[PDB]
Amino acid sequence: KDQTEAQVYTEALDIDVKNGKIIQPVRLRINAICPDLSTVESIMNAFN
Amino acid sequence: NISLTSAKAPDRTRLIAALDARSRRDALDFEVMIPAQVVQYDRAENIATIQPLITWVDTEHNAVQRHQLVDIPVISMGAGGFHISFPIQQGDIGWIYAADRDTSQFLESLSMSKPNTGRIHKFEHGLFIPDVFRRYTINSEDSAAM
Amino acid sequence: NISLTSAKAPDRTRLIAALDARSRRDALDFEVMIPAQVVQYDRAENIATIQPLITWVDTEHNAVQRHQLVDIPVISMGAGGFHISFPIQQGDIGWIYAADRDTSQFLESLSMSKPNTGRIHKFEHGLFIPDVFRRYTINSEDSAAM
Amino acid sequence: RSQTRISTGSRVQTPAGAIFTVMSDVTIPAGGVATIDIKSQEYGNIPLPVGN
Amino acid sequence: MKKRILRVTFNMPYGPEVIREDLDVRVRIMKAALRIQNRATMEIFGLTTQLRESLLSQFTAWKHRQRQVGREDELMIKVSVEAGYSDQGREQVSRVFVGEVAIVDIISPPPDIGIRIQCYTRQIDRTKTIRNMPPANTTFVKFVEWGANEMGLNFICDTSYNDQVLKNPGRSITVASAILASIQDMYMPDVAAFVDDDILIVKDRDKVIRPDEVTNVNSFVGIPSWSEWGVEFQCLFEPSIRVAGGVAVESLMNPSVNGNYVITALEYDLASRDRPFYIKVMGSPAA
Amino acid sequence: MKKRILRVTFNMPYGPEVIREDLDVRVRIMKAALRIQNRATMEIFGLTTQLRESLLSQFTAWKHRQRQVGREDELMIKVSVEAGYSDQGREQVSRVFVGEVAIVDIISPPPDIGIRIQCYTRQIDRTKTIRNMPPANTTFVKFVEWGANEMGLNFICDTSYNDQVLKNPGRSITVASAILASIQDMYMPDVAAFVDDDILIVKDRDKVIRPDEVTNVNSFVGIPSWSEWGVEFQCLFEPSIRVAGGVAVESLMNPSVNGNYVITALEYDLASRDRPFYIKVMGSPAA
Amino acid sequence: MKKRILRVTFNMPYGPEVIREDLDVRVRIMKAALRIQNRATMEIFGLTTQLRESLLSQFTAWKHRQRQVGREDELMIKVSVEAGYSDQGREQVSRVFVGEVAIVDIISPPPDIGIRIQCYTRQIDRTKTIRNMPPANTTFVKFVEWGANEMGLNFICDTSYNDQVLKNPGRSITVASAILASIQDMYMPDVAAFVDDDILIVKDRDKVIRPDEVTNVNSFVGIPSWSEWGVEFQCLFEPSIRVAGGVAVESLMNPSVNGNYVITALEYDLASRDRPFYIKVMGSPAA
Amino acid sequence: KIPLTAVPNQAISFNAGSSYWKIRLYQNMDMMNADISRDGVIVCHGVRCFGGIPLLQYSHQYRPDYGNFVFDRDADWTLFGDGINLFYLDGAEFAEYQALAT
Amino acid sequence: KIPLTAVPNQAISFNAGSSYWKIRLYQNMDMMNADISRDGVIVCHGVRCFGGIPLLQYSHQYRPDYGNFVFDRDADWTLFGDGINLFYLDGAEFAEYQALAT
Amino acid sequence: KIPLTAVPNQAISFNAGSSYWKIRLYQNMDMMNADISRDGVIVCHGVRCFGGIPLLQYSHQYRPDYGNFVFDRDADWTLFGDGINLFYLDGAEFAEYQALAT
Repeated sequence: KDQTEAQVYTEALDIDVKNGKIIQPVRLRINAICPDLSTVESIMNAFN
Repeated sequence: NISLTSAKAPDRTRLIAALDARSRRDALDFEVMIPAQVVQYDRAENIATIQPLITWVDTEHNAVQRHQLVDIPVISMGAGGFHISFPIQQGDIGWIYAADRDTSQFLESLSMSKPNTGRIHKFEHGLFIPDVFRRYTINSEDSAAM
Repeated sequence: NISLTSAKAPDRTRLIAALDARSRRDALDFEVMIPAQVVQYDRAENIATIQPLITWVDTEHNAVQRHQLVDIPVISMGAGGFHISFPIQQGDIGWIYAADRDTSQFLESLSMSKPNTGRIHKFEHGLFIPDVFRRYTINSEDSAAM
Repeated sequence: RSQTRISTGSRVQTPAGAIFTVMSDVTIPAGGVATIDIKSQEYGNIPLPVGN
Repeated sequence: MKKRILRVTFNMPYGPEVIREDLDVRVRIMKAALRIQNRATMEIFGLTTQLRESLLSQFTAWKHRQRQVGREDELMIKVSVEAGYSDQGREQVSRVFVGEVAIVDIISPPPDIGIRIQCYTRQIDRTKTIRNMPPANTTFVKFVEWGANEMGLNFICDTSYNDQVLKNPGRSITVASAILASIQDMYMPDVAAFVDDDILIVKDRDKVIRPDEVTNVNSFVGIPSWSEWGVEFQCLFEPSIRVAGGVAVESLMNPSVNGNYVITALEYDLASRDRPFYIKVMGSPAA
Repeated sequence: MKKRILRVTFNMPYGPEVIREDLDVRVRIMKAALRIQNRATMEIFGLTTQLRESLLSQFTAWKHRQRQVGREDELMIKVSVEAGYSDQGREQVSRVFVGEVAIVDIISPPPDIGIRIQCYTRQIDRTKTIRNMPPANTTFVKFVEWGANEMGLNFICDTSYNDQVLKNPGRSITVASAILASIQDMYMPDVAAFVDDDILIVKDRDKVIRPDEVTNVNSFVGIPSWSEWGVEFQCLFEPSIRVAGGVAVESLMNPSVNGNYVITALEYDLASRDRPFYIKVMGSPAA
Repeated sequence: MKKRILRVTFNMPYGPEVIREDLDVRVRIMKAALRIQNRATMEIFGLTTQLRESLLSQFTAWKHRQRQVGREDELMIKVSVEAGYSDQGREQVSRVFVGEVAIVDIISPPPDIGIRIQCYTRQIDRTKTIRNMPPANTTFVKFVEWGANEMGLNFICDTSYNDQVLKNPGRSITVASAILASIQDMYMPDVAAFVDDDILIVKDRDKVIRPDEVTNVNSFVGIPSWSEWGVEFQCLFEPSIRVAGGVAVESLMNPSVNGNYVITALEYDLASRDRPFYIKVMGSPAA
Repeated sequence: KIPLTAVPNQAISFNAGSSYWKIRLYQNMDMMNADISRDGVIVCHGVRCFGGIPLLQYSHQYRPDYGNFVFDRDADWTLFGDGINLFYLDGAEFAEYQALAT
Repeated sequence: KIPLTAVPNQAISFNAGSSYWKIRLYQNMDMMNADISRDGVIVCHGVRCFGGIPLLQYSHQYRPDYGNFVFDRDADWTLFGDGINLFYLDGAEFAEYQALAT
Repeated sequence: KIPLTAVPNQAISFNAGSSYWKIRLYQNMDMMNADISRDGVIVCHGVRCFGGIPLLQYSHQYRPDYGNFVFDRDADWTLFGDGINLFYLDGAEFAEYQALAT
């Protein structure tokens, strides 16, 4: 609107900005060396 | 090979084929005029039960009879207090027409009135015209006289 | 909640619902046959002003009166130079039919003629048939005779 | 003669009858047929000796 | 992490055949308050030779054994759809559609052969005829009751037009399908007549059929907005949403549209291996 | 570097609310010489909560304040669209459409909420009725004049059929919208009747309404080509192009199609932040 | 390595003008056993100014030469399409469509100007009228013969309804095109009447016109599958496939669908510089 | 009650009591003020804001059969939605309110 | 004849002789067995299969005017499609068949 | 005035004077030649082109009420569009010009 009282306009431009920032999921990456076997099949079983 | 419906294989190929199918279906349900017969009649109110005389064809080429219509008015020509009537009884034939809208509220009072319902162009509320067709003998003398 | 129009919320969702709406609208404007009444009539040329006796219903269920039709011909049965006429006057009732095309040029000369305009299936150029319905007394002696 | 009586044919007695017909019937050449009655309400009411 | 359940059931002559969620199945369902019957398009992938032969050959659309001992199942088969969620082995499945197969196709070529199917609700009536004469002079409710008995469906009717006498209501009905069109025609548009699942429902436009089963909705995937008829939004698969039922709406971005609405039309987009698992709702103000 | 100008106005009860070109606005307009009323679809992005409340709640499509003191604006609001260029602070704006909102939607979800709107020209007549009896026996031009007075439009008529007597021309018109269908029906296809902006125009097919305002066209974005009815081409936004006006065509690729043409149909694809800012024209030979 | 052949011929007043396969030409053809006439949409690229001037100006759709000496070619030009393969200079070309141009367009802008064209079979009849009185009281076959003579087409009729008397069969036919609708209307759906190329064919649904020309098909690009009316598959350009002809099907992936089928509808997708060069077939069980 | 918000100048419309109203609230120096519209026709201009004193004063306005509006306490736009409300009473309720008031 | 396959338990449906049949073949210990249906209404259960003798024994079953089924040799589901077949004979052919049988 | 171009052999079609014409122009040895056809029916073959004298010579050809064509100067296909033109005169002014000829 841009002609109202200062604090009224400060109340606006909030809430509206909340409509326009929505958080997407989190991505996590790792790198590792697996020494034994049972860990490998456990991971694959969890994967399936 | 009875096909369960009046559907054709080339339909659903294009839009125009479907459009023609729906056009034919919408036209068929539109009712105007067919011959009919009298089942019951009372001379005192000009209302007669009517049974149409043309059946319905099926995918097996069978014949399905139509439905009787009750309280159908009979036309009695006349105006200015001078009319003509024929002593109709059971089994007489003729023609039946279909009114545009619902006429029951009009038939109660014979004055201006709303349509009762939204049903249009059906034989439920029509008008019966008596006829004899070719069943008569004409004498040789009045071959050219009314 | 008067909705400003005869529209449904479920419409606009699919093509078939829209097609059914347009089909209903196209059928509703097809005029065939409804009861009417006589406003003016001159016995010398068989033309009568006609006012239909069934109104229009709106979204508030109000009644909107129809429009008077002028110079509508009256049917006088007869052929081979022998006809029947009833002395119609103001306030007589009956039925009115609707011609397929424009017949003003035909009524102007009663011979083969070109159609005037492109208007089709409207009560503007029709045909009136008198009737009396159930308004008569029948004597007990002739309960089986013309 | 040859009338097709229908269901729910409502017959009203003078003391608030409001009575349906229970099952359909068709009129016979005699001119008299039998039909059944059920009350539109769930209280105790009685029918008059004559048709109303 | 809850898993989704999508089961499609087929009634072969020998018994039922169930396609589970483990395969690739996509389904779109459209329901509304109209005389036009509901529709469902089905995408099925990975059918083997045995199952293809078992199922696709019964969608014949011709007539066999013209003598027709009985009816219904001796013409077209019936398909039922139920979708839900499973959590910790605990299920919340619910049926969403019942119909009969109408149209067959083939969509994808090898290596993966996929087919498309069209189903409609109460399509068995387009072949069955009428053998019980309709009443001549009667009220609206008795006409509705006769229609319900003729089709063979449990019915509920609740209208302000229950005490109006009609003359010759259905004396020009050829088969059993035009009964619904007759019922809807008389008091359009205030009176809405539709067939949902296997129940005939006739009612006023703005009346909730079950006043005490209002579902409070407060989590929308699709932001609610005005739609010049009421409100319209979208959510995940909520089994509580039905047609003609009510909803209580509480929003965050759009709190000016909170209120009670009556459900008019629905759409379902359920997939077992794709993103869409949704429900779209259009509403009208409650009266 | 000239900039484009695009404003959309709404005649709300408190006053006008103008959406400037600074936001994301897309508009498609279709105009033709027919009885079917013109259409305009708008894409509007970035409306805030206050303005969403102000605008989206007034496209109700229900009826209220039943006493109905007056008509026109007390049913549905009016929208006016004007587009043009601006160079060095000098404007060359022009109006292209007037109509009323009919259909509302929501297109894009957060974080950018956008809506779609359908507007039609002279949609106020689909509710207003006829209260002045049509002439019974008269000529064409007087029927046109009565229709213009009834709808409330300035009219122009120039046909070879101005001295033809009609009997019972309009005795079967329910609302004020079928007057145009009546006018077009009598003398198809030579006589073309259409409503443009606020003017009713009835004319013969191949007559230019303003013979002295022929717009010479020599710069083409869409290469002109034979169109099986005349010619058809495309250009940037030219404020001078109208419906039923004339065009003088000179080409470089296709010099064989130079001549005078009368405009039959039009197109508009105007955007404030996208590539399309165009006009598509189809013409007929000028008699 | 066989090469594909695609020629399009135009019968211009001075003579034929054949667009060879060396250019960019795309054509889609749809044929069926119905009264609705066949269609062909054509894409032509690279036409120069000379050929654009020569061809595009003759699809006028207005009328010249009001004296009208003769008929047919003095209204609209005719197009004939032939497609096939070529190996070692040895050809196997075959004709697939005959029709007249109806609609023109411009599709692609410079630098490559391409046009789109719509053609219909026996569209010349939509202008020609009837000058020979239809038979009053006659059988079916004589009505078909009169219609064939009136249109000007060689006809073949083979129906079980060949000895049925009709009363006033064609007393309400205004032009030469409604003859086919008349012929199809009487005995739907068993009797199918359609016009293919230059032959009028009336027959029962499940009868093969040429019993001894059954084309055995055993190589399908599109895997055969049941499709609610019979079978439906796809192949490369096989000149032997026609409408109403029979096919013998042997499959490998779907060996349960082997049998004899009668062809109902066809589709052609032929291009000279694109992937599609195909034929789609739908069939019904042979009787 | 009527939905309000904390803004020194606003104008909400609604369909209540079988009629269509449009109300306007704005701060004027010391007290509030109000503008009331019905059926698109203006009714009053600048009627003040008092707790318990009904907004519509005169019989040609408040009803043959319509309703009326009243503030529970002297309203200020800072407290709207928190303790300060606007209520609508249909014809019978308003009539009995007036009867009991004196 | 009838299309068959080498599976120990199956069912095939077909429309032959102006009639709708559904047949079931399954191995039961030593010999085969058959289930025959019509109209969707069961006809017989567990018809033992032998080579050269018809499957339908009773007069009210095989025909007023219908047909009947005969296996040329004793059934063995390993050999179907190779040397062992099932044939269908319409009413006249079955009548002359039974005439030739004795 | 008919549009032409610089090609040694061409054919232009047009609809002028309520009639449909097709004209052909081609170089033959030294002079030009023309082929004129109307309504799809050929009129004449090989009329030599000269400056000032009409192309259609004979009364049954040029008009009861049709028009005729004249070249202002002798034809030369390298000059069309620059200094050499072909004009069409409808019946009234053509007959006036024949009157002016003598």
